[PDB]
Amino acid sequence: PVKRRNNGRSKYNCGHTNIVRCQNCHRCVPKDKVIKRFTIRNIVDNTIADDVLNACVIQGFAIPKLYNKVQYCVSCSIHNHIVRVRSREDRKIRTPP
Amino acid sequence: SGKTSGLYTARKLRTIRRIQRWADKRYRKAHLGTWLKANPLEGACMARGIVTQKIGISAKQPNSAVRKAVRVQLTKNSKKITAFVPRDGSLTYIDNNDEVLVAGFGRAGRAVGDIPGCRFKVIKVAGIGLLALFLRKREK
Amino acid sequence: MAKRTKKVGLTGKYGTRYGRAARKQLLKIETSQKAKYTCPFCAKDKVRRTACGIWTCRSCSKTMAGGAYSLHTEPANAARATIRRLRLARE
Amino acid sequence: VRINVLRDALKSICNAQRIGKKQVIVRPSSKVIIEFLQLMQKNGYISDFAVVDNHRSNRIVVNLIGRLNKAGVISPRFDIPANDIEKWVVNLLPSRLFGHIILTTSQGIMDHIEAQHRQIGGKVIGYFY
Amino acid sequence: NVDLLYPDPVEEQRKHKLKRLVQGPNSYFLEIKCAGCQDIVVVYSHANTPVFCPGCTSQISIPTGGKCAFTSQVERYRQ
Amino acid sequence: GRMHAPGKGISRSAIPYTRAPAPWNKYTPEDVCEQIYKLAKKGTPPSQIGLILRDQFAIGQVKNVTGSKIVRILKAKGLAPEIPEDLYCMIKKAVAIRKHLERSRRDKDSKFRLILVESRIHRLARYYRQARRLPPTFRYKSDQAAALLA
Amino acid sequence: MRAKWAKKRMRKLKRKRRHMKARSK
RNA sequence: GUCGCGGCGCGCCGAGGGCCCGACGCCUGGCGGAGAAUCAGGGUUCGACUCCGGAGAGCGGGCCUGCGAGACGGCCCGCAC
RNA sequence: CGCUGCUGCAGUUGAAACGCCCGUAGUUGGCCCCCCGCCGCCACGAGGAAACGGGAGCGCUCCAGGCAGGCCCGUUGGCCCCGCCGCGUGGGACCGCGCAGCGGGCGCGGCGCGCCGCCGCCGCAGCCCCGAGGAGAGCGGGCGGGGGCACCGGUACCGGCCGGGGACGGGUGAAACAGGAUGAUCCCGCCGAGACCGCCGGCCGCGCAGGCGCCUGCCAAGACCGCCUCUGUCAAUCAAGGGCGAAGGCCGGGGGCUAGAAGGCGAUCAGACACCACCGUAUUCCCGGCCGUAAACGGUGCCGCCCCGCGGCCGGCGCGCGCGUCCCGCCGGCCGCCCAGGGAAACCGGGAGGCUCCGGGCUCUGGGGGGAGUAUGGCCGCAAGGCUGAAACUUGAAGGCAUU
Repeated sequence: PVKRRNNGRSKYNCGHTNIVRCQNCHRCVPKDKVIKRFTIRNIVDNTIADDVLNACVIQGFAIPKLYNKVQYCVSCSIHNHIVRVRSREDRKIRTPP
Repeated sequence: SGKTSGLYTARKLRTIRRIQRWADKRYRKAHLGTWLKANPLEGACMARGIVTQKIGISAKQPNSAVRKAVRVQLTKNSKKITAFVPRDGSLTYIDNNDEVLVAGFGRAGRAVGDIPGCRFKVIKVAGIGLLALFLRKREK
Repeated sequence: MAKRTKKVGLTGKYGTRYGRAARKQLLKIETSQKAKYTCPFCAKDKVRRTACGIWTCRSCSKTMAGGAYSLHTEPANAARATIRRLRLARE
Repeated sequence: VRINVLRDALKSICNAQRIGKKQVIVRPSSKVIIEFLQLMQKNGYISDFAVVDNHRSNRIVVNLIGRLNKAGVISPRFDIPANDIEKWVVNLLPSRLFGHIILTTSQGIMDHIEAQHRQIGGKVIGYFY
Repeated sequence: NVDLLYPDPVEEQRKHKLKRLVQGPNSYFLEIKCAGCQDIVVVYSHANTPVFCPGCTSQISIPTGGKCAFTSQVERYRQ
Repeated sequence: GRMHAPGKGISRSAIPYTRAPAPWNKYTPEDVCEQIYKLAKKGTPPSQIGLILRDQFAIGQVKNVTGSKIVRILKAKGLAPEIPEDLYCMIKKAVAIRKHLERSRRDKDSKFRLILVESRIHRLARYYRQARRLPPTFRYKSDQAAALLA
Repeated sequence: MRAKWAKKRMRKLKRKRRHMKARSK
């Protein structure tokens, strides 16, 4: 039974893609198959941000934002609940939940 | 697949049939000649033989019984056959190394029923058919 | 032609002696030692070995130091580059 | 490339009839296609066929009357004994009474019925019902 | 009401040259009024090879993969 | 499709239906033939001749003005290229690949492309020889290729 | 991977038969 | 030489003749066809024996008689038994 | 038993498209000339034993029989079937191919001629199917992580050299083993090697697949699009034959940072000699050969022909329009969804559709499951192995997709 038309990967017009590493499992995953989430979360927590902004002795300081692209393997991502098993019909459905 | 269908492709069609007709297990058994050479009953309905020993075979599960059989050495090819003597208590009719005619179980060289390894079965003992002995139509 | 089918091309002399490993190794070293190399001056493939480490181009009439069995050794090629990069960098 | 041209066109005619389109454009044209179309027009399975002649192979525009169930090609163009043309009809055509197997004869391209009428065997171009 | 026999000219043009009922030139012979001459120079719309205006030494045609652009004052279409 | 490639493409040139000589014509058939003859005297591939005739002049198709092909015009006058322009242009393409291969010892891709071009010279040679355009002795070989192109 | 490990085990038997034949030779 | 053509035997002179359209080699519990069996059609299967044609009379050879047999209910020899 | 498939089988997933490409045989080849010549083809003859199969006629008492019988065809026992790939005759649709310039007289030229020659002789319109939504070649402009060689950036892991400042550092699920007052970790400054090209990086693109990403100079190419450029069937697919082919491996150099098959050591367990630490050889990288395999997969060969909507993306090219990387086409590919249609269904629908209403062409592969990819022979390799490839024997399911 072919579970998915994509075959789990977004390789189209391709034969090979770059290998990447699950950030927790440290396993080699094809780049297309990897989760590839992106986070632009700031460096310090929202509460600390008010305390730090009052403390800062430089005017116009804003909290630095930290940017990373989290790539997790299927087993790593489903276990830490980055993605979730979906119903047969809901598997076809895409879009950020 | 186009199944090579051209007006001048008649050797290809013939060649494909002769090569791929050998894939069928039944056509292979029938026309390879391997059965004829290896058959204890080689192109014979039945054969004469001496009973090597009277040994029952335990039946394949689920069925659970000791189906009395006799190992038989054939006069024609000196090969040993395991032949199931049939009906009830008919092994007693046979004595060790008695003349025995044996015919295949009826699956054309395949084992019939729970008996393990029984390509054949006993039909006659020392000139008397086992049913004839069983029904007492003809005594030993 | 191809008088020796296998890699007994220069090692036919040894005959049935010394073992396959020695003859295989000798194929590479011997073929390299009697090969003609290109002189960095004559630019003609006329460099041949005189002794271990000494190579002469018959036309350029220039003798150059080299590897025992090749005009240029892999370690040396790398060193010349490292010395050039460091030299250019220092100036 | 195109080895059989009739088959490619007839398949198009059947495909247009499936989507209920009266006019079809057949890109490759041939005298055999021409004759095959003429026979279907006589039996009224198809209507007037107009060939747009081009300086190349030619294209045919065929108006359909919506009355053809199926057409076909027999590859290779077998040799049929005149006596056994009935066997070809019994299997390929439905009913002895309805349907036309189209043949080619030294006399000319002809209907299976006409072939029986003069008892001349030939090669089967294709079949239409 | 559409009969393939008579294709609309404005629709036929939209179709690829080969796809059209009659395979035909997709391009027209143009005639350009020269900057240095008053005489039309018949040119191809999709010409690539440099075409020199009569007398003027330089090519008046700057080629492109499709219709060639022109530099000097030119004319549009056949004249 | 595309011989030694997998691409399928139709970028052909569609000829005019009316086989009409140009209405906008200042060229007599004798004028047209002479220009093809003189371009050949200077020395030009036939494909180039039809591009000069179409761009500098207005002869859209030579067949339209004079009922003959461009090579047929050059055979009649006698300035016919001995090796046909299509073979000659593929032989040139191969020689160029081999020269590049000489510097690039490990260009495996170039070697693959070369086998393609060689095959298209070999297939075309077998056709031209059967047509008798090419002499029965003619053969494409690596050594002779350099000289045959010159 | 039982099939991968089964192919590996046939290989070993194939070598043992091939080598045993040489000792017999 | 034969009833006769032929490498059919011999000398001589050349360099052929075959083959992926399967040669050659090998195997066959291979007589061949007329026919037989089974069966919508197409196929499949089998050809000891009636009819025909072959081939043999334990096995190889070799022969005379005759119009015709390389005969075996002829002869001769080698080999078995 | 259409489970041998010519009719008439299957290969996405039940068995099964060669990993990929060139390629010789082989097989298949768009249209197109009416008018004959050879083909093949089809019909019609002729001739070549019956029995046999069919069948006319017939009461063996009925029959299986037999050609008999009856107050008689000249009583019967007809007639068909020796596939006769031979033969003769017609037709020319289809199907293969045909190289000659033809003529008029000399010539009625040795029983009718014809052949060969000789005569521009003035008779001939004396002589080119065409331009495949086939293929090859050209030109033009863009196209892309396509290839080789070349050059070189950047941190990071790692080592090394200071300087500072100070007890732990590591590692983990928790631990433990190694590191540290010869000052570790940590910080910064350098210094050197080797690997790798991050985030941009994708329903992006490119390559025959395998595969493809620093500066990407310079060297040849490749599709695609455009065109009133050129050629004129030059084609499609393919045994035999060649090339290429991830990783692992191998032979021999160069290198050697990082991970790390082996191995060693902590732990964990009943035992792990496994999963998790920690250390680390081969290897990983480069060059020169091998090897020839992968779930080399779209698990779907290739060349076509048609086939409905709804959008996206990339590469050209046109149609316009105030006018914007806008619209609309043509597109060459990459894709999603889907009405019919198809299927055992999952699902395909740019096909897995046009198929029991079964036939475009070509090449490969499968025939219940094991035994077995074994045995043996071959070939190839240095090896590991790869390629080809059984049989005895055994046995009622194995398997697919779905439902609860």
